Amino acid sequence: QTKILIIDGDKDNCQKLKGFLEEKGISIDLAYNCEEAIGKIFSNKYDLIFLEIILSDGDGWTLCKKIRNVTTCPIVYMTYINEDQSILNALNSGGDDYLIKPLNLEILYAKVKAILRRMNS
Repeated sequence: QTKILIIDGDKDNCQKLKGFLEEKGISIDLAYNCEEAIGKIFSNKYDLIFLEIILSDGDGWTLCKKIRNVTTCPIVYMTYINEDQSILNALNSGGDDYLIKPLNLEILYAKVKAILRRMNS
């Protein structure tokens, strides 16, 4: 069973995001900040990780680099920040894709499927 981790301080997003992917057969873990995230990372293996840029205890660029010290699992940023410099940074820190909020759950799940497809097939 696919397992995805969502790292966001916005619990409303975490909740909608969880419920929706949970409906697609995916088991979902949450994390409201870096610290909480590293724990989940040390404790589980994920197929995909959604990561916000701004967190109450650090940023997504740094956390990305840190996650890569443990896993090369696909990482997808979620954020209202839509600027070229932020994206080039997210992608170079070990990131794969970068989605803009408010998230379009449909295109999201298409990406999710495209990524696992590649990952498995």
